[PDB]
Amino acid sequence: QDSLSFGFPTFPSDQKNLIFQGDAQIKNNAVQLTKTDSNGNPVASTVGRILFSAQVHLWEKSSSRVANFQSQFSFSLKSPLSNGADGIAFFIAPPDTTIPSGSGGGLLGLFAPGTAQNTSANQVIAVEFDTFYAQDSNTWDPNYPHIGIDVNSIRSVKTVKWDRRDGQSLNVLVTFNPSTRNLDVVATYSDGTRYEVSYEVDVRSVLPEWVRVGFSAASGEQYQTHTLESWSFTSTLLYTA
Amino acid sequence: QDSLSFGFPTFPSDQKNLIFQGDAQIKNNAVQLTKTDSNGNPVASTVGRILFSAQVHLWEKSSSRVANFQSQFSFSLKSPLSNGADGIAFFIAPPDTTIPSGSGGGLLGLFAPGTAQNTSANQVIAVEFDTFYAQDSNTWDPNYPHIGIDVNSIRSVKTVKWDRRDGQSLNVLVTFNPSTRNLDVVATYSDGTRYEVSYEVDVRSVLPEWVRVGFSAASGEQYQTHTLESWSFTSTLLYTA
Ligand SMILES: OC[C@H]1O[C@H](O[C@H]2[C@H](O)[C@H](O)CO[C@]2(O)CO)[C@H](O)[C@@H](O)[C@@H]1O
Ligand SMILES: OC[C@H]1O[C@](O)(CO)[C@@H](O[C@H]2O[C@H](CO)[C@@H](O)[C@H](O)[C@H]2O)[C@@H]1O
Ligand SMILES: [Ca+2]
Ligand SMILES: [Ca+2]
Ligand SMILES: [Mn+2]
Ligand SMILES: [Mn+2]
Repeated sequence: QDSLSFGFPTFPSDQKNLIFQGDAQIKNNAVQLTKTDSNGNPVASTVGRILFSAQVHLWEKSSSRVANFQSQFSFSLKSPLSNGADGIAFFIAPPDTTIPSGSGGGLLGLFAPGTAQNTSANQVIAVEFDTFYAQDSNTWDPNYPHIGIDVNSIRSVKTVKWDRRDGQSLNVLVTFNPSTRNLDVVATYSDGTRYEVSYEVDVRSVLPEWVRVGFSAASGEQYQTHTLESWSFTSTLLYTA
Repeated sequence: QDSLSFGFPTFPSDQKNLIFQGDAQIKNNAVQLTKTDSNGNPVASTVGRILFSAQVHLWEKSSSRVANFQSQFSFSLKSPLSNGADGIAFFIAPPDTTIPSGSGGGLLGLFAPGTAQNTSANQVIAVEFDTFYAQDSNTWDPNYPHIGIDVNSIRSVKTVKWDRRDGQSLNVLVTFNPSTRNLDVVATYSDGTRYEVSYEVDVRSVLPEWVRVGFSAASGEQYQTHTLESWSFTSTLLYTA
């Protein structure tokens, strides 16, 4: 299809079009990307991801068209600790993507350790909400919580300082304009606190024509819940300037 | 997802979200539901169907909601014979639906001979564009080409006279309104000739919560091509009393 859209105001338990990988599962009409115990508390060493089953036509070589897409979603992070880790990410990748070996912790379940910072060895665009930055294990991170745009590398090509708020839902809008090639990210807490970051990227030279979109989260030795509460996505192929 | 939408202005051969069954396949940016030879001429004894891979959430028992959906599509039929057969149909059935054994010809690849008219043995709603009505074989049809609403049976619960026009595209709009439970069909030719038929049906007593949507067509001894040219679909769960 030239255009595709779907909306999940909430996440009832009987899903049919979601691919669950790792420890992701539905609980209380929301997706718990990372594992939790009996009483609902976050645990260490856990990775989880979800992907919508239908493939998205990001760009078409023959018509020379590129998709204009928009992803809106909201998540909350909760942890008994004040050092919640490691973060959640919205990503776009080849249709057959799977959790790479040893991609837990700071790799957010998106990259393999050996190639985490090798751009020519990956095919993924992700918007990360990173809450852990210890310079010993996450040597690639700026020294503070942040929102980052990741293009084939765990080391963001662009970031903005971010504030983690326990149990507070963050509303996020991600838009890609094929006409300007700008990937814009706008995140806001209910009180109006706003965060913005954008980067120019030619999705055609990064990803195949058909892809899958989803979310990933992980927790290494430090933990927190990564709760996806709602998600809408729309994509339309367009002839650009 | 509560809402799902997709549009195929055309059908490039590079498809990922379509489920092809029988002889259905892409040729010339269009879906040829029934088999055609090297020259593109229709052949006898062929059945074919396509289904969008993503399941549509038609209704939700818990929330007491029922989907509002619209399907807009266009097709053309062509045959050197004076009695091209057998017809094309847009249908809605359970997710695991497959072509029934012996469902060729007049059964449109939708029903098995043994229960083609047993409304308790089937789960399918279809809008058929039936061009073959020979009273000796298709005993269940009115004696003329017609558009029919099929609810669990090849014997339409409602039919209206229709004109078959070789090589001319018919634009069809099929909508369902959960508040009135009206399934409306409006079809037009490029010259303004209009056909419309409506029927009240509670989809919850006929189909399961999750379904797949698609098209089916078949040719028995008589034949014609059944070319699906474009298709857009959308559905949203809504509250009903
Ligand atoms: O495709 C038309 C029609 O073809 C078959 O019906 C034939 C009978 O099998 C018999 O040979 C007498 O002639 C027909 O009625 C017409 O050719 C299929 O059996 C039908 O299902 C189909 O509608
Ligand atoms: O003593 C090293 C030990 O402590 C960290 O640097 C911080 O807890 C550890 O790194 C692990 O845990 C991090 C937080 O969850 C995660 O980001 C790392 O990926 C993971 O290796 C290191 O194990
Ligand atoms: Ca980190
Ligand atoms: Ca017939
Ligand atoms: Mn980071
Ligand atoms: Mn009929």
